[PDB]
Order: sequence, then C-alpha cells, then structure tokens
Amino acid sequence: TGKIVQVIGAVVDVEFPQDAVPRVYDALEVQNGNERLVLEVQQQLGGGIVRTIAMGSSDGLRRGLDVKDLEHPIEVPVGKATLGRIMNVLGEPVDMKGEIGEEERWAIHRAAPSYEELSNSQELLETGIKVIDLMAPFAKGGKVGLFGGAGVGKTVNMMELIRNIAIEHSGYSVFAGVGERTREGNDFYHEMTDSNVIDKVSLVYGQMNEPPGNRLRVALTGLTMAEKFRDEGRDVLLFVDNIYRYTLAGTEVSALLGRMPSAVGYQPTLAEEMGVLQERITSTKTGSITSVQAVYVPADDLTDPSPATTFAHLDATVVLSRQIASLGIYPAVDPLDSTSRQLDPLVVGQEHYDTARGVQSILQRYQELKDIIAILGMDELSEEDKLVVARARKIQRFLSQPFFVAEVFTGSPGKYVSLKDTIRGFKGIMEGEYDHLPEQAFYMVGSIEEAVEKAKKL
Amino acid sequence: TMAEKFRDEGRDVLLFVDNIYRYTLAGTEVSALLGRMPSAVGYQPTLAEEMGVLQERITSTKTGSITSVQAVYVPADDLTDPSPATTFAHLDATVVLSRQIASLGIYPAVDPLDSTSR
Amino acid sequence: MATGKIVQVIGAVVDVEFPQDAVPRVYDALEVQNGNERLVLEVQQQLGGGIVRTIAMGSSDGLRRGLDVKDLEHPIEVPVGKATLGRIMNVLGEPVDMKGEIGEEERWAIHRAAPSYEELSNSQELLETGIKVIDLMAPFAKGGKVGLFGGAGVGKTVNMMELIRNIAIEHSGYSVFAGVGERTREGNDFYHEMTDSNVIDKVSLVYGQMNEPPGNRLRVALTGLTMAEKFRDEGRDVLLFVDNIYRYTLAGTEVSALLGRMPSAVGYQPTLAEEMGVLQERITSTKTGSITSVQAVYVPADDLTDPSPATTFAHLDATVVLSRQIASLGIYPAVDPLDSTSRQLDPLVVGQEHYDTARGVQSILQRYQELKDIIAILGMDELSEEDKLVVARARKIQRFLSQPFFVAEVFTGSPGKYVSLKDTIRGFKGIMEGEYDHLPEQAFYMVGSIEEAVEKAKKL
Amino acid sequence: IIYDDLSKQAVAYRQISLLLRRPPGREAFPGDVFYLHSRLLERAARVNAEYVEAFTKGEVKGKTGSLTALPIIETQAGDVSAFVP
Amino acid sequence: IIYDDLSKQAVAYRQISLLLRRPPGREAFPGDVFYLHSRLLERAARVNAEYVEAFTKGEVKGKTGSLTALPIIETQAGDVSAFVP
Amino acid sequence: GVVENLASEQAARMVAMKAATDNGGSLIKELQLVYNKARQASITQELTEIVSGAA
Ligand SMILES: Nc1ncnc2c1ncn2[C@@H]1O[C@H](COP(=O)(O)OP(=O)(O)OP(=O)(O)O)[C@@H](O)[C@H]1O
Ligand SMILES: Nc1ncnc2c1ncn2[C@@H]1O[C@H](COP(=O)(O)OP(=O)(O)O)[C@@H](O)[C@H]1O
Ligand SMILES: [Mg+2]
Repeated sequence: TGKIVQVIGAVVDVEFPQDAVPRVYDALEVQNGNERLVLEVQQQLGGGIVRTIAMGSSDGLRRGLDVKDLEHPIEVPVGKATLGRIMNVLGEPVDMKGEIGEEERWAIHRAAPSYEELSNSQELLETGIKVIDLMAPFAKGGKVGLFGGAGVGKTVNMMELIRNIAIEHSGYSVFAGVGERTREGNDFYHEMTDSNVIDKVSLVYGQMNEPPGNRLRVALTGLTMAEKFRDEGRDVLLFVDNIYRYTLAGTEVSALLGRMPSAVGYQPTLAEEMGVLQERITSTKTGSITSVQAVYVPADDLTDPSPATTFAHLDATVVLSRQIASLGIYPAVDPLDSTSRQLDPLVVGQEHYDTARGVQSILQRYQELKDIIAILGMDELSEEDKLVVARARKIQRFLSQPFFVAEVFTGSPGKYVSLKDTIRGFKGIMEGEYDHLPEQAFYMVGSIEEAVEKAKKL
Repeated sequence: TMAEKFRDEGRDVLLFVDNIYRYTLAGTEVSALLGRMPSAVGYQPTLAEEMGVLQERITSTKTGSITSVQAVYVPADDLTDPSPATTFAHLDATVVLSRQIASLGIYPAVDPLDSTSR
Repeated sequence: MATGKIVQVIGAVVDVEFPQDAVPRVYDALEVQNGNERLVLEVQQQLGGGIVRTIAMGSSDGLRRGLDVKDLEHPIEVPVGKATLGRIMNVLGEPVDMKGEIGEEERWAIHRAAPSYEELSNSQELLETGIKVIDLMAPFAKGGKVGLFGGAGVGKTVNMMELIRNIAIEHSGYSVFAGVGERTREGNDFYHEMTDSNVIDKVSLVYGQMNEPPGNRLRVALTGLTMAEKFRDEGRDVLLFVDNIYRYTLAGTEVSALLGRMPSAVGYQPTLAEEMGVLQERITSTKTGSITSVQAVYVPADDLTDPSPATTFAHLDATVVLSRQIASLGIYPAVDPLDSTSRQLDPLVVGQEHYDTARGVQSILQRYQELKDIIAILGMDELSEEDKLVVARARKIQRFLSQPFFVAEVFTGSPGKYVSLKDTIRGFKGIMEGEYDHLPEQAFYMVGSIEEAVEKAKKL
Repeated sequence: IIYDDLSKQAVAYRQISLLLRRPPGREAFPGDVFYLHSRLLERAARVNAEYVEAFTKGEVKGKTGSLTALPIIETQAGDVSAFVP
Repeated sequence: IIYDDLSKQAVAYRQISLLLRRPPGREAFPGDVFYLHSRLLERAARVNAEYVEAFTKGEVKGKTGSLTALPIIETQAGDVSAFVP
Repeated sequence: GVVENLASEQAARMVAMKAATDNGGSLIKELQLVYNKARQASITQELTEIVSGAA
C-alpha cells in the first residue's frame, strides 16, 4: 500500500493513501533485497506522507518500493519464556536456540504508573563495596546511577553489583545491553552459563554495531520485559549497560527528523525523551524494580546536558573520577560528589551518618589545603593541618578495594566487606586509632584487620 | 519627551532612568521575530544604533540643561558585555559598583580604580 | 564572443548565467569589462540552471547586472621559466613592477595534481645550505617543509637572502618568493634590498598585497608554487619561500565565509585540512627534481593547539627559531640551537656521526644553560674543574655557531664563508673531543670552518 | 589491521558533513561521529568455529578466525579528555 | 590622519552586513571584515617623486608626499586576540 | 652554634624557594592548557548559535 519517497540515512519517508495513513509508532514492513526490514513511524507529515526510522540497515533501499502497513506497534515477547535467552530489539531470538515459547507480546511503548500506584521503601540493600554503601547507600527498589568518563570503571563496578546483589537476591533479573561492546555481551553470557545462573536472567542486546534505530528502541524492549515481571508481582533487578547511548541515538536521528538543534547540538526533546524512559523504571505497590544504570559522561564534562538531566532521575549517584583512577585507586569513586537519598540519620542511623559526614569533612578540607601544598609544599602547614592531610591520605587509600571480578587484573584475591567493618574502620582512622601505620598499609585491603597485618610487613 | 519639553521651555531639569539595560533587552526580544539575523552574544545587530539614538537626545543645549543619572545593569558583572560596554562611551561620569567590594558589605561599593569622570 | 551575463553582484561574489550547454567547469577563469579594464573571475560552484558562482580577482565596484562575460576555458594561467626571474608579478601573473612585458615562453595553469606515487623519488637526501647552525642542528631535506618561528629584529630576511644566494651559486637552483598578504611597504623594502645585495636576478617574486580582495590573497601562493614546478621540471632543485602560511589559511576562511559554507571548529573553514594538503603535497622531491620550502609561521594566540598551527605542524619537517636574545650577543645567524629541531636528525637518515655530534652540542648547551643559573645564584667558586671545562667549551661551541654571510658583508665588512656539512661536523666534533681546547674563544667567532680558526688564533 | 590517524578520518567526515549542512555537535563534529568509528572497529573480532563453518559453507571446519586492530589517535597537548579521543 | 574607534567602524559595517543578510563569520563579523580595514590602512603611504611628478603632470617635481595614519582600537579586557584587534 | 644555624636557614630557604619557582612553572603550563580549551570552545559555541540563528 505505501510507497517509499525519500531515504536519508536512517530515516525513510513513506507515502500512503490519505484514507489509510498509519498512526504514530505503528510498525511498517518493507522487503530489502533478501531480507525483511521493519520501519517505525515517528511523525505524520502532510498529504499522507509519514516519516519513519529503519530498524535495520537502510542501504540498498530504492525509492518506489512497496511498503506493508502492520496494524500495531513493535511488540515483544514477555514472561518466563524470555528467561535464559538473548533477544533483539524486535524481540527476535539472537542466540542460536529455537523460537521463543511466548504466550503474550507487549507493545514497547507504554505509559508510566500513576501517582497513586507508587510505593515508598527504606530497606537498605548491602553491597560488597566499602565506599558505595558508606558514602551512597541505596535501598531495595531504588535507582542507582554510575556516572563516569571513558574507561573509568562503570562496567567493572556494575559487574560487582551483579555478583554481590543479584546472587544473594532470589528473583528474576533483566540485563539490557544498549550501545555497548559486543565482546562484553559474549563474555557476560558465558560466565552466566558457566555459573548456571543464566536461567534467571533475560538479556536484550543492541550493541554499537547496530544501526541507530536499534540503539534508540532497545532500552524500551528491556523495560517492557522488566515491567511484565513487576506486574506479575515479583521483585526484579534491571541493569542497563549504558543509558547515554539512548540519548545519543536520539541526537543522530533528530536532525534527519527535521528538528532544530538545541544547546550543544542536542535534540530539543532531550529531557522529555529521557524522562519518558526513566519514569517507567519504578517500583510499585504491586511489585518492585531495583535498577542500576551506567551513565557515560562525554569528554568528562559533568555539566553537559545529558549527564545533567540524568542526575535528577536517580536516587543514588556514584561519580567516577579519571583523576582518582590514574592514581590507581579503585573503585575510582569521588566521595565529594557521590551522594544518596538514603544518607539520612533516620534510615541509616546516627553512627553511619556521623561517620559519612566526618569523612566528607576531612576530604573537603584536604581539597582546600592542596592549593597551598602545591606552591609552598607541606612544611609550611600548621601541625593540625598536617594531621588533617595525614588522615585524609589514609582515608583515600582505605576507600580502595579488591574486587572478585577484577582479580584478572591485579591478581590479588577479592574481598567482601560487611557494613559494620566499614563504619568501625573509618571511625578508627578519623579518631586516630591508626595514626602510627603507613599509608601503604591501607591501600587495597579489605578490612581494617587486613591493614594492620599489611603494616607488619609494610 | 517630557524632559525635552521642559528643556525647550528653558528650564533646568533632572532625568532619572531606572535601568537603561532593559531598554536594550526589550529590543533583543522582538528583534528575532522582526526577522533580523543575530549578532555577538545574541544581541540585535542594531544595538549601537538603538543605544546612540536614545542617548543622543539626553543633552544640554543652549536653551536649557538636562542632568541625568542612569542605572546600568551589567550582566554577571561582566563589563565586557556589549550592552554595558557600548553605553560607557555616551556618559560623562561613570560610577562602577563591584560585587567584589559588595561581598565585604562595605557599601557604597564604588570601585575607585574603575570609576572616573570628565 | 562573450556568452554569459552577470545576474548578481554581492560584494566580491559574482553570479553569472551561461547557456546550459556551455557551463564553465570549476576553477575556470572568466573575464569582463569593468568599464575600461578587464576583470578576471574564478569559478567556485556550478549552481543549477546554468548559473555559476565566482570570486572576483579584482575590485568588484562598478559592475552592473547584465554585463557580458567571456568564458576563457582554462584556469588562471601564469607565465613560467627564466623570463620570470627578477620580476614582480601579481596573482594573475601580470607585472607589478614597471619593467614592461614578461618575455614568456609558456603559461601554465595554477591548479594541478600533486606528483603521483610512482613519480616521487626513492631516496632521502639533505639539502646542504652551507650554514653551520642549520646544516648541523636543523638539517633540511630535499622536498622538505621548513618553519621559521622568529619574530622581528632577528635577521629573518637576511637569512632568506643567504639561502637564495647559496642555492643559486653553490648549487645550481633558483628561488621563488610568494608574498601572501604582504605589507606594501615591506614588499618595496625587500625588493630594494635584493637589488642592493645582487640576489634579485636569482629569484622570482610574486606578491599579493593586503589591499587585494581575498581571492587574490588566497590564490597567489599557487601561482608562486606553479613557477617553482616549472623550474623543477627543468631538473633543478628549487626554494619556495612562503611569507606567511597563516595568511593563506585566513584567506581561505574569508573566501569560504563569503561563499557562506558552514564554519568549523574555532570558526575556520570546513575545508581547512584539504586546502593545506593541496598546497603542501605539491612541494616534494620528484625523480626529476625537488622543491624545498621555507615558510614563515604565526601562532594565533601563542596557542599551539589552535587548528591553524596544528594543521601546519603536521606538514613541517624542520623548525628554525630565531631569537633576539642571541642577537643581543652579536651572534649571527641568530638561531637558537636548542629550540630549533629537524625530524631528519635521525641516525638512519643523517648517519651516526652527525647524530652524535648534534646530540653532543645539544647536551653541552643544555648543561651550560643550567650552570649559568649556578654562576648567577652562587658564583664561579661553586663551579667544579669539570664544570668549568663544559662552560669553557660551551662558550667556544656557541661562538663557532656564528658565520659571515655573503649578503651581510656591508655590515660585517668581512667576506662571506660557505661551510660544507663534513667540515662543520668535523669542527664541532673537534671542539667536543677537546682538541682545539687551547685556542682563545674569540678565535671561533665569525671565522668560518675550524681550519680557519687555527689561522685566526695564530694572529689574534 | 593498522588504521593510521582515525583522527584524520573524523576530520574528513566532518568536512563532508558540514558541506552537507548537517548541524554540528560538540566541537564541530556531527553527532554521527561515534557511529562512524564504532561501526569500523566493532568489525575487529574473533569469531567461533561455528561461524567460520557457516560462512565457508562447511569448507573450513574447527578453525576460529580473527582480526586484531590498532587504531591510532593524536591528542593535542597530551589532552586525553577531548571529544574524539 | 587619525581614525578614532576603527572598532566602531567595524561595528557599523557588521550592522549593515547583517541587515543585508550576508553570511556571518566569527563574532558575527562578515567574511570581508579584514578587507575593510586593510584597504583603508594601506592607503596611508609615502610615495616617490616620480609618482608625484606623474600625478601632478609635472607641476611638482622634487617632492615626495605622504599620508600617516594613527588608527585607534579599543580592547575590552586586554584581550588583544579578539577578531578586530 | 647560632651563626652556623643562621647559615643553615639561608641555605634551607634558597633550596625551598628554588622548588617553589619550579612548582609555580608547572602550575602555569597546566592552567594555560585549560584556558586555551576554554577560549576555543567559547568561539565554537557562540558561532554555532549565530549560524543556527540564520533560519
Ligand atoms: N576495580 C578495579 N580494579 C582494577 N582495575 C580496574 C578496576 N576498575 C576498572 N579497572 C580498569 O579499568 C578498565 C576499564 O573499566 P571498565 O571497562 O569498567 O570501564 P568503563 O567505564 O566501562 O569504560 P567504557 O566507558 O569504555 O565502557 C578495566 O579493564 C581495568 O583495566
Ligand atoms: N651575518 C651578519 N653580520 C652582521 N649583522 C647581521 C648578520 N646577519 C644579520 N645581521 C643583522 O640583522 C639586522 C637586521 O635584521 P633584518 O633581517 O633586516 O630584520 P627583518 O626581520 O626586519 O628583516 C641588522 O642589524 C644586521 O646587523
Ligand atoms: Mg563500560
């Protein structure tokens, strides 16, 4: 019924008879040589022209090809049939196994839950990681964002959170690969299959390899599966491999969609496009979603619009610094920028809250002294300022930790640290219980007992 | 126009203007809709013409004198900005109030190293 | 018969309509009567419908709509060869001196492809300049691009005249000088100083003055480069001087803005990297012969990361820095041996003797510049008997970098010297090995080669 | 495979893109500049023997094919933090 | 000759150019803003005796002539690297 | 003992003042590289706002 009338990169314009024009977000279909291509409708122009984004490669498309109008949006399999299988943006199986035993398919475009439906929760969720649950602890059913530049540790940190949380948690999980490395999808799949935990995990992958349209929609395919498990009444873990790629695939098509540029050349719709995705990732009175998202920060510029908009969406935010990572302190968390809604005396209680604010106060004061020290050197400081520096440096080292997933790099065995050991440990350093140990004693030791055993051998 | 009527009578009058910047900023709002392409930091292209046409009426002739005090908003205290930078040429005494002094609470906050008079 | 008509005139940009079966190709040259003089137009774009878009190679004032336009079917074509030597021309190759018509034999189109992969030479060879500092510390290749980074007062033009003289006399080459946006006063001064030196017969001068429209200042570099491509074909090795490679870049920015292309980072033209490559890739060594180029460089804010420096630096082989601090010592040529560099200075290219000698001089002059701090802060008492020896040698090394130029004889009153690469290596290697240690340090200043320093010491 | 100056490939694509009037992003590179480099490199891979057997139509069996890649990038002033790096 | 505020001449020519809808360059100045000042300032010159003799048709013979120009520019914050300066 | 301590102070000052001059030099190069970025960005950012305003 339709005819192709333009092809500009990822965007295809189709003309239809004026009595028959497709709705917005309808799926269209066209034969492209020896394969089928889906197109998703974005805009209705005048005169029965409709403007669409190709869910696949647009090369080899002619003008004048006949287009078929499917009467529905993009709909994907959901439920237990998806568990243990790798699926594409279109909901197709991408592992070499057979067809997916679907019972139901859901449209990937949905409204967020109403204000009446939302639920509060204050159940603190523990992690293996000293800095995270000290400085920016988070709850069951909350959202966590890992912000950082290229190569700082977003994936390794998320792989420890998967190892720690998603294996002491008992329910189902969904992992959405969005515009990230294909190698790392394959590496993840295997260790899930080698550990026989794969049968609890649904995986959707839309890696960088793919054409724009795939990277744009694949995040919504992932949420739509997680929303089925939540509405079934389960407690679900959703991991998103890089949320920034969703916004970037919007930037790539926005000019071809004919929209004036905004800001740093972003699409004008950036905050609405991000918000309509983000508002669906919520725990509800029927069931819960716990979410961890990686957030790439372009050019390390935390004041760029795409990071800046993401910060209001999230309950805990952990900010990774290249300046720390180049010290080789890992995880490279900046404790003066990382923060959480849960760092509140009522939920954490006073000892934790006082310890976190003490650490924050000493490390802030160390930033204030560093410009003196850079020109003058330390010898000019006051004897109390020298004690602030001598403690802060130990604090920075004791925030470092060996990770079980990082063993392939440092060789050294990983550590899991109970929350009680962290509070006791940092409280002792700030009180000066350890002022006689060298700095090297604190670097990459799991617990404060391990610092004193390292100190015996320096 | 009221001050020019009293001047042409031959009276000596005082004219106070509560912010000259907001005359220029009102030109900027309409200027894009009036189809002009933009210039500099978003200002209309006509900024110096519009400023000069207003300021050149506020003068004391042989028949009568107008004494005027004008407040000038300086965006973010950046005295580089084209709107304050252009008006500096039209005045005779210029008093510069600085936030750097005002931060110390020492009002009147006039900077002596920047204020000047003919 | 003229076949086009002018249909717009918006400053320097002139649009001409032709019959559809006759549209000029890109870079073709048109001409029109601007009253009582012919004005040339260069084609930039073919628009739809027979309309072409051009930049005026002259003043646009006085053009009407509807004037007839003659389509010369070639590009801009310029005279080349021996007849050009000692003449000043504009970008169109018309004489700007009063000295009558140029006795041309050929005219070549200024727009050309660079030498292909099979035409390029199969060797890397140094161009011996005869100048001790340059030949030792910053060696030129044949086919190299060289940057001059000095300011003013530093001897910059006298260095240019000495290179012109040695390549004409001690080799058998010729020079072309391309004044890209000269100051008309400085172009007049430079022409008279080349007459007073008697190097004027040796070099051809194409001058694009600042008062000229942007198209003239952009294209004048290609005219000079085209005259150098003639001499090269004859089988010579040639010098091309570009009097400010930065102004070639800015002329491209001005023209593309007048054309209204979308600007790029820091506001440069989007075609910036190709426009530099289009010039710089023609300056190479071919099996027939080579063009070597010396280019004045300007750094837009002393910012070395700005796109114009960053693009230019990718094409330079050598960098020569002239400093007023050395000119204060009366050392000439005033070339800083520690900040000047040359990528040719590698063992596989210059050989190990040259490499070790230049690395030796570099290490001694670096150390002396450290000990000058101690001699100031603490005094000569602090200085050991080994440290006194490197100071005593560095002063002798520093002066032996001086050299009398054939073009400077009216200043120095001493006859010029040309020093072969083997002799300069042997001299500095000598002083470093501590033979000649016993001569006065003034025996080395302005002398020439080391064999003449032992003659000077015998009477000094 | 060595790609020498993927920094120069980006500059070339930016020229083509600005001549096509496409709105520039950070610096002046188009938003497409990530998709340019990613689709190029992501081809470098090691593929399992089942893929080689399917591609060859069974003529090659039990061998894993590979393509390593060494892209080169150039940083101004050693600044690792620029957009293209 | 003293030209007071050549930076004000450049601002006037920018206004004329933008109202005439001619493409903007850096700091919105038109593309030929260099050609504006350069062709003005290059007229300040000293000319030789044979030019004066030719121009006056020989009624003046032994004299050179000159025009000396003192242009003024106003920098905003010692920023000499602004476009017009 | 006083006089030999006074020789020690003026010597210790020179050594420490020498380090500051070097450390100051490092701080200047770092800061200038930051500024040259800020300069280039502010040119590119506003020129995009101007050209995209021709609509
Ligand atoms: N905890 C750690 N221990 C040791 N090394 C680490 C750690 N975290 C990160 N690294 C080092 O940094 C590298 C990159 O980390 P990761 O892949 O998580 O970065 P990323 O933020 O995901 O980068 P990208 O944005 O490129 O995906 C790791 O391969 C490792 O070399
Ligand atoms: N070999 C030399 N002997 C003596 N003086 C020299 C020599 N080379 C350069 N100079 C000095 O160069 C100075 C002029 O520099 P010049 O090259 O004319 O500057 P510009 O950069 O303006 O061309 C003269 O004072 C002259 O003494
Ligand atoms: Mg990652």
